[PDB]
Amino acid sequence: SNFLIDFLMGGVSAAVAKTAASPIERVKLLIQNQDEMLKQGTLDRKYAGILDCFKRTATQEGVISFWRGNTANVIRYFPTQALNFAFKDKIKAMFGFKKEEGYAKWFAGNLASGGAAGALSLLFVYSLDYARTRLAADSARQFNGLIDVYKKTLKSDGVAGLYRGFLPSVVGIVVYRGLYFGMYDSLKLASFLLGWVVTTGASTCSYPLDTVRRRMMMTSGQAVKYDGAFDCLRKIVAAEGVGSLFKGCGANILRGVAGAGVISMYDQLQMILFGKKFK
Ligand SMILES: C=C1[C@@H]2CC[C@H]3[C@]4(C)C[C@H](O[C@@H]5O[C@H](CO)[C@@H](OS(=O)(=O)O)[C@H](OS(=O)(=O)O)[C@H]5OC(=O)CC(C)C)CC(C(=O)O)(C(=O)O)[C@H]4CC[C@]3(C2)[C@H]1O
Ligand SMILES: OC[C@H]1O[C@H](O[C@H]2[C@H](O)[C@@H](O)[C@H](OCCCCCC3CCCCC3)O[C@@H]2CO)[C@H](O)[C@@H](O)[C@@H]1O
Repeated sequence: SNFLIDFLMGGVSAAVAKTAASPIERVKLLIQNQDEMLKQGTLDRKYAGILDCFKRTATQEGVISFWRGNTANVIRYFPTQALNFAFKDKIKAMFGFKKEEGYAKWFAGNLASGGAAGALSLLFVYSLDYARTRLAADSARQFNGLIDVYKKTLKSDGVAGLYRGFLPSVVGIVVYRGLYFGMYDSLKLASFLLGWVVTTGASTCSYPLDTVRRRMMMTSGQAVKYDGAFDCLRKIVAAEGVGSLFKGCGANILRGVAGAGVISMYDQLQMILFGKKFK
């Protein structure tokens, strides 16, 4: 039952990190998809910034509201790690490389590997991300829970509603991984600084894809939908300008530092309270 303990405790760790990150995560998602909310009459007025969003959301909805949708984040660990344990090792065997065999080969193989594993994961898991996203962007709240989101979205758009924005998310995974490993190699506390700068750059450069993905998610249950990722992109840029793609980026970076800090702290607390850390 050792594997069970490692599994569940790892899930507790991930749950801690995601729960801590949750409040600033929602602010990012609100600022990012506020035009969609305006379209769906879920928002009364465009936000002025991060502080505005925090203040308004708090005073109007409450404090607990900041952890809305986080349950999806918590229960996401188990199917992902089940898939992670099952196939990630075997997939790496198919595409992986030691740097000595070739840097180009290592890079490309790493891209293909991470992309394929990520896609395989999303094939089972993407719906949870959809639910999280739809629950984050609210306020009579449009949705009343995970199950409500699923049932209603299935009732309106069927299965495709749950998997909307899949391709820009995959492309996003590939791009993000490429930037991450590239920057990681280029420049290699010191560890905290490196991790923060790398993560920040990689996530920032790959952000518009994420925005497209999430706003495509938002169109589920609506009469008007984007005709693919490129169509979405084109319409967003035409209507609101290029900067609109980067809406909520800074809040996401704040989620970054927050998450890194919390996960390091909790790792320390794990070494204190338990013999070994479960990550
Ligand atoms: C278009 C985008 C933007 C760029 C790509 C992704 C991630 C950043 C992509 C990121 O993708 C992660 O990248 C990591 C660094 O390479 C990689 O770690 S590593 O392989 O050990 O090196 C993770 O692989 S895993 O096996 O450990 O789990 C991988 O997560 C996945 O592939 C699982 C999928 C279910 C996502 C995961 C994730 C994260 O913020 O971390 C997450 O799902 O939480 C995404 C957020 C959403 C976007 C943002 C997606 O909307
Ligand atoms: O806040 C007002 C508007 O913000 C966004 O529009 C941005 C666009 O997204 C954005 O692409 C556009 O850019 C124009 C400014 C160009 C910046 C020049 C850079 C030079 C280098 C240093 C940084 C700035 O500015 C618009 C504002 O006039 C939103 O997309 C709009 O919906 C919103 O009405």
